[PDB]
This record gives sequence, C-alpha cells and structure tokens, in this order.
Amino acid sequence: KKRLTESQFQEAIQGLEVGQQTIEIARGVLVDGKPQATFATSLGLTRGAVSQAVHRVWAAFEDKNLPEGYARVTAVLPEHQAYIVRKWEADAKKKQETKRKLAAALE
Amino acid sequence: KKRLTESQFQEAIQGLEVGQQTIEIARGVLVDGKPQATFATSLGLTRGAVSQAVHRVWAAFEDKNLPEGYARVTAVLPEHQAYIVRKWEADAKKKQETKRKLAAALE
Amino acid sequence: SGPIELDLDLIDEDPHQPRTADNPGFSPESIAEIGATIKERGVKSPISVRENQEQPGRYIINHGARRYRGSKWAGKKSIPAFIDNDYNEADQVIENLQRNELTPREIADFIGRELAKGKKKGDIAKEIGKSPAFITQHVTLLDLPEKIADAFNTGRVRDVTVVNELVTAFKKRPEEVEAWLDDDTQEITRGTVKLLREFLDEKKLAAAL
Amino acid sequence: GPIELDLDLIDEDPHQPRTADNPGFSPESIAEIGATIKERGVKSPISVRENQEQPGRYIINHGARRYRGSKWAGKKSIPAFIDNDYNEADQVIENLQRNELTPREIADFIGRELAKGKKKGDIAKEIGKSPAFITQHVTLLDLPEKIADAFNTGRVRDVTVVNELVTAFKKRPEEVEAWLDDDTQEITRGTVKLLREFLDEKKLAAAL
DNA sequence: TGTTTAGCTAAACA
DNA sequence: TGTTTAGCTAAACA
Repeated sequence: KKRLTESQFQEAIQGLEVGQQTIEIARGVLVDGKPQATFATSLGLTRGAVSQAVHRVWAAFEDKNLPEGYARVTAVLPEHQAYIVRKWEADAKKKQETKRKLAAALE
Repeated sequence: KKRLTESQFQEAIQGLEVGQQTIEIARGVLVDGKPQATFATSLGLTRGAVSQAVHRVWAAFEDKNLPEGYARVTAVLPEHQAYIVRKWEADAKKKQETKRKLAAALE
Repeated sequence: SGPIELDLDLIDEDPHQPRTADNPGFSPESIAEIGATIKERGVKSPISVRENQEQPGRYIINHGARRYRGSKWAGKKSIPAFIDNDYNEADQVIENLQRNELTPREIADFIGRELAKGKKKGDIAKEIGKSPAFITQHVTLLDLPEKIADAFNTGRVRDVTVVNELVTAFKKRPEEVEAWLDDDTQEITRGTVKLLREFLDEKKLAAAL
Repeated sequence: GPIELDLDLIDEDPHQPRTADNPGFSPESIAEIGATIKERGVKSPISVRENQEQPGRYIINHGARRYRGSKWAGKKSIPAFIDNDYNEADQVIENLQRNELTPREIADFIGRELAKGKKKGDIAKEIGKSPAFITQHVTLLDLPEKIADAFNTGRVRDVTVVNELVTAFKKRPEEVEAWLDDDTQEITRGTVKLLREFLDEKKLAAAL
C-alpha cells in the first residue's frame, strides 16, 4: 500500500491547508496502517470522504518528496514541445541516478 | 465572461458525462448570455455551484478545441525547464483564444 | 611616397558594388562612428579608385565606400586614395569577403548574377577564391521555401549552414517544419534544429510502425 | 601610387592588438589570402612606419595578414606606403572597423590602457567607442569561474550575453551555476533571457 | 457577481 | 473495501 513514517508524514502536512480530521485520518492510514473503513465507520463519513482525505496528504507528500531544484509540471503542448519535455525528463532522471549512486557510493 | 456559439456549445457537451441541469445552466450562460446568478437564484444553489457547472462545460470546450498533436504531458523537470514549459502553455492558451473567437466570427 | 588626396565630389560609389544598402556596415551608427574617428585622426586606410571611362575627370570606388561616406559625414573636402584601373567585380567581392563585410544574402546574390551570365559554379568559386562547397551552400539561398525565407530575411537565422539544415528537414516533412517556424518564440540554431530532426525521426518511425 | 617594399625589410609590430591564435592568422586564413595574392596581387596596400631603432627597416601599422599571405605566395615585395604617425589606438580602430578583434583582444587592450592610468572616458575616445562598450568588455577581465569556463571553451562568445550572464550570477549564483552545469544548455541571448525571467519569477514567490 | 478550493455525498467501479 | 468524479456547500476573495 501507501505508507509513511511519522517524520515523512510531518513533512507532508507542513503548511498544508487541512483541518484536524483529515490529519487524523491520514495519520491513521498512512502512518499507523489502519484501514480506511475504520474511520468511515467511526466518524460517520462515506468511504469516498476518507479516500479523498488520505489522498490529499499523500499527494502533498509526493510534491515535497521531489528532488530540490525539480518540479512536477503538467501541460498540453504541441507535439514538438512534447518531445522536448520527454527528452528533458530522461536526461534529468539520468542525472539523479548519478546523484543517488554517488551518495550511496560515499556513504 | 465568455460565450459559445450553438455549435461550439454542442461540441463541448458531446460525450460529456454531466446531467441535464449543468447543460441547462451552461447553455443559459455561455450561449444565451444570461448571468450565472439568475440560475443560482432560480434553482436555489450557491453561486459557487453554478460557477462550477459553467466551468465544467467551458473546460470541455477548451479540450475539444485543441489542434491535432496537442496532448497533456506530465514530467518532473529542473525548475527552469518547468518555467519554460509553463511559458509554452500560456502562449498556446492565447492561440486557442484567437482560434475560438474566429470560429464564432465565421458563425 | 604616398597616396593622393582626391576631392569627394569627383568620386562616385560603384552601383554594382556587392554590398546592399541594408548592409549593417552602412548603418547610421556604423558611418557616424567612422566619421568620428576620421575627424579626429584622419583616414589612415586610403581608398582604391578607378578612372571613370564614360565621364572624364571622375572616379569610381573599387573599395572604401564606408570611408567615403564617413569622410563626408566628418565634413572633409578630400580623401586619401590611389588609382588602380585594373580592378574588376570579383576583386571587389574578394576584398569584401576578406573583411567579412558580405552577408550570406549578398554572397548568394553575387553568385546568382554570375550563374545568370552562364558561368558555372566551378569558375565562380575560382574567381572569388573559395571552395565549390562554399558556392553550393550559398546557392541554396537563391530558392528558399517561403517560411524558411522569411526566417532568413527577418534574421531569425543567419548561419548559412543552419539554413541548409532547415531546408533538408523541410524537404522531408514540410508542414511540421512550418509549425516549428510558426512559433515566434522558437530560436533557430544548430542545436534547436538538431532537436527538430530528432523529433521528426521519432514521428517517421511511428509512421511506418 | 604606393611603393613596392622588400618583405625582408618589414617586421610585424609585437604590440599589435591581435594575438597569435587570432582566427585570421590561422593556416587556412593565410592560405586563402595567399592564393588570391598569387593570382591578382595585393590591391589594398599596407601601412608601415619607419623603424626608428633599426634604420632602413619598417614596422607594420596595418596589413599583417596581407604580409603573411604575401610570403605564402612567394613574393619579393608588397605594395605599401609610409605613415609615421600611427599609434596603438589607430591599430585598434582599424581592426575594429574590420571586426578582426575578439572580445578578449578588446578587453585585454582596455586592460593595458587602464594599467597606464588612462580612464574609461579616454580609452573610449581614443578607439571611437562608447563608455558602455568599454564597460562591457571590462567585465571579461574578471569573470566568475564557471562563466569563464563557458567563455574560454567558447560556449558563449558574445560580449553582451556574457554580460547578461554575469548580472544574473551576481544576484543568484547557485541557480546560474546549475543552469551552466547542464552540458546540453545552449547559451544565447534568448536562453539567458528565459533564465532571467525564471529567476525574477522566483524572487516574487519569495515575497509571496 | 463570479472564483476558488477543502470537504462532504452518491454511486459506478474494480 | 478503496477510487473516482459530478455535484453540492461555505466562506474568503476578486
């Protein structure tokens, strides 16, 4: 599934505009590994509410987890610009493999 | 505040998964040029519901109005390549705004 | 032991000179700047003139149009010169080429005029002391597809070798090349063109498979 | 007219503003002008001064290339005239009007004049250029390390772009260095322009 | 008067 | 049992 550690979770909700209950639900599920239905039953919410709550935090996490100096972008582009964006991505994932394999080689 | 011709409207709702009321609201506003508050007052909805209804249909239109080869792409890029991809989108949104006002002017 | 001062009023620019009026070295900045140095320090590179056969007492510039204009703007009556009556059009091309004064268009147009005389690329190359390949590259410019032409004239692309690369690409996949050019923000360079070709090859190969 | 001088009585000026690796002094370059000189002769006579410290010999004011190409053609002599009032700035002017000087050559010439206690004002005057032209080339004398690498490996050659890059780097160095550290990144007026736009978009979302 | 976006339901879906 | 997305509100904002 999707699981986080408490520290990973901490970082995801930092400056996220979300209230108590979403945090409670997400920590329950992502961190403590509790099934979403438990919260649905106990807070009297639809299974869809709970799914949405988990999803907010999980997305937040993926956004903060992108290497610094990088960003997700999404767009609708001419074919030619499509190609370029794809070529950029490849060259970028290579440079991160060299950054990763380098940290790993030093420590 | 922006408008569709009958035929542009029809193309936007073609195969769009939305109910009658959204269609009725959108037609009123985008085709018949009636203000959204009319519908809010008459259907007893918040101004935000009606704004959302209009927005669904308007989006649908912009999606169908793209030239061939255009396509949503997602990537994780170095920040400055992200900027360019965003600049590309803007310049492209402008060209589609010119394409729409021209179809409508031929009609 | 010297050149000789000639009155400017007895000197005329050659109207078949290979540089065109829109040459950047004929810009008001260019001429006013050379006027300035001429006023201060004098003309220290004397110009070459021939005697005008059809109009006794008057001269035609072989080389030195710019000094000649700059001399006027500086307010000079005369200009250092010597006479060389054995100076033809190729000599002019050569001297301008040696100074990197000719635009790609100017060179291509000079080559057009020689072709139009029934001369052969071989001998046009010889007469301006350049390679067959130099001639060929510039010949491409004499008959450019419309959009590539616009790009070249508006100066979006200036390097004759990139223009060559563009035309090859456009001969194979024109509508795509035109879309690429129809984007005002697209810089045209060896590298951007390279990306264009890579893109085209990615399409060709989903065209057959 | 001008007068034929023996080549072996002519020496190049060692303070000439073009340096040995100037592209106009390349073997092709000389071979090409040699070729035209063999065929048609030198039709733009060179300027020399009399060598005060070595009677009967001459020093080139302008025409080093014709002089080399005259040798390559196998000539005894070369058309010339004497102008004994021809200084270093006159050389810079002549070379600038022929676009023969590299940005580095111009910067280094400006370095030498500053080192003599001349002021930008007067260096500008004496080569008939603008104070802004002097400033732009001064930037090249002390470039940040990575911008220097780019300039000397010839990734960027245009003095005005190099200036645009340095300005960017003075305000946001880390970012400018990351940009340069990408081997695929073309450096041009336009790419740099996009870089600046990007940086300005970030400063604002720093205050937002 | 219209926009935005966390948060809720419903209900089709796997 | 969890995901998705039209459709709704609230309520700050434009």
